[PDB]
Amino acid sequence: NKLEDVVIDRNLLILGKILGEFGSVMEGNLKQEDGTSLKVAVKTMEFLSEAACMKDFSHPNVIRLLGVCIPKPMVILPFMKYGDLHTYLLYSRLETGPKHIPLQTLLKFMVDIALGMEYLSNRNFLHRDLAARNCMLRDDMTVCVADFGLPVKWIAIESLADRVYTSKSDVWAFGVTMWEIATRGMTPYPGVQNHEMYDYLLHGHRLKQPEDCLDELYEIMYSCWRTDPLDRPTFSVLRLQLEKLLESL
Ligand SMILES: Nc1ncnc2c1ncn2[C@@H]1O[C@H](COP(=O)(O)OP(=O)(O)NP(=O)(O)O)[C@@H](O)[C@H]1O
Ligand SMILES: [Mg+2]
Repeated sequence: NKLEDVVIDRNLLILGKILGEFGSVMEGNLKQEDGTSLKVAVKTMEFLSEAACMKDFSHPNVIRLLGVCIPKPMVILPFMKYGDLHTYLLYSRLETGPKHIPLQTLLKFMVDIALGMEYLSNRNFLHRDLAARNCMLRDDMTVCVADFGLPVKWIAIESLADRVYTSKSDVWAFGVTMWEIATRGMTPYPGVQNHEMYDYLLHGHRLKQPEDCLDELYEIMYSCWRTDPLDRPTFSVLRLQLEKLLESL
């Protein structure tokens, strides 16, 4: 019963336009204890205990859950006016978009996500859906991890092979995300269809090194896709590797 804290009153929520189309995600206004209204995003879909757990997460690189409304469940998240990282990367290759993102900003995006994942990993919370599209830009342009908790080409081999999903599978997905950032938005594995992905990986193939990327960066990405999950580093290792790489630039 005490997990009533996470529940938000339906009349404090005003729903507006669709943002994207399991269920709908909408823009909205949440009335706060402050008297003020906050712009929110609202994803429709036990399940309050996990949401209460997620509500307690508090890190600059992890999206904060505001609460839930219900029997129709909706999760309240802060609206991020700058949107997802994937779209940002792609827009940056176009005029009227952001300017050309230099390597340093790209590496800083990877650090933000790795810090975000280090936090979640320390609390044994699996993300299970990490991709550039589920990484959000704050108003200060720091990145935060989103859409965790509740995509074939972000899924580790052992997880395609069996039902298994660990933090090392999240690590695999972080690797692919790093590649998404390095390539400024390419879909993983050009020329490989989704249904041939398990056989492709089983034969030892991985994402190829982007053209002008440092070997040092590719080394880091690659370590994320080692066949044995135990051979993959932790997020705390990755995080420090990317910090020292960025530092050396
Ligand atoms: N907190 C938020 N603030 C602003 N926009 C958001 C937020 N959360 C999601 N969106 C956007 O709403 C749209 C639909 O969301 P979503 O269902 O997460 O689609 P998606 O990008 O395919 N991610 P997923 O379905 O988790 O793989 C996307 O454009 C999101 O970037
Ligand atoms: Mg998403």
